[PDB]
Amino acid sequence: KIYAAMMIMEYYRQSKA
Amino acid sequence: LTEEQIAEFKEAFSLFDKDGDGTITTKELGTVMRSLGQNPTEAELQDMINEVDADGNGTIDFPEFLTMMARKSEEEIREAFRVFDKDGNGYISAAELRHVMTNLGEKLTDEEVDEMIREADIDGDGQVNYEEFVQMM
Ligand SMILES: [Ca+2]
Ligand SMILES: [Ca+2]
Ligand SMILES: [Ca+2]
Ligand SMILES: [Ca+2]
Repeated sequence: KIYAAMMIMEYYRQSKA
Repeated sequence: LTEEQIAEFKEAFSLFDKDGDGTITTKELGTVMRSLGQNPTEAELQDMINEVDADGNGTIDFPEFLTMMARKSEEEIREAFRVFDKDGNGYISAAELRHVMTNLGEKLTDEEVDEMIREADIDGDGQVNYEEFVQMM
């Protein structure tokens, strides 16, 4: 469960920079 | 585990840790889950923290986040895919991707959105299927 949010966020950071 | 990976996870940890105090509370996990279209209960949010918790002190600090991020899977990727695929048809359209992204704290113009889709889109149909989603995650 919590790891899915973790990777969506990693993708999100990877995308903002 | 490389200095570059450690650095990324640290920058990732920050996005959860809103007040920048160096701890993820259930309050902040709840903010994250909600802008991802979920609605967990305070005990569901407490269950997710125990998954990472090493001390038993109710919060995630960075070394605990790193342990988890490092330890690690098909289930979790599908779970992430489902956050994006709101109508459940098996494809992430540009509307759905835009929608999730703004909820996290962007406003992208249509051309920014299409850029992101173009980056992910292997077969050129202008939507992201699951095979393509693994690739971008
Ligand atoms: Ca905090
Ligand atoms: Ca702790
Ligand atoms: Ca869809
Ligand atoms: Ca496609």
